[PDB]
Order: sequence, then structure tokens, then C-alpha cells
Amino acid sequence: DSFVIRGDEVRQIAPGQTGKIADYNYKLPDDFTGCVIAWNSNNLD
Amino acid sequence: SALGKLQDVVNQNAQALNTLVKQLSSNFGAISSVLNDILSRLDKVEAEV
Repeated sequence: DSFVIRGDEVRQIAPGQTGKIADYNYKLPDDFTGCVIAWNSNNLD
Repeated sequence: SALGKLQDVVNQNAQALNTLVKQLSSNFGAISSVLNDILSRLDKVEAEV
């Protein structure tokens, strides 16, 4: 999966989370078997 | 007191079942033994743990 979010939102990209991204945009399963990879892109985006 | 054996077998079973009921109230280190007051209070990962 690939997307961009503001730096405040990144904690929502995890299993079992609550918040507007987790509820209404993008959600990971309770048995999510994977890795989350992220970086700031302020010199690019 | 002559009939004590039979009365004691009733007493022991009542005492065992009452102990098994009273143990529903014990917390075992969880925030409360009222099961809905874990679920209604915590986030799902914390509630499951």
C-alpha cells in the first residue's frame, strides 16, 4: 500500500487504532501481519 | 449431631459452589471484574490483554 499523510497522523497507521484516518480513511486488521514504513518528505512533496 | 455426615456433604457442596460464584467478582489484575466495564472503557487491544 502507498499514500501520503501529515506527520501528526502517522500513529493511526497501525492495527487496533482509533481516530479519523483509522475510522474513515485507512485501517489495518486486528491480525495485521506486515510492516509499516514511513518518512517525512518535506523536501519532495 | 448424630446425622452430621449427610449435613456435611450438603454443606461442602454449597460452600464449593458459593466459592465458585464469589470468584466471579475477583479482578485477577484486570482493571475490573465487571466485564462490560473493561470493554466500554478501554481500546480493543488493551481490553483483550
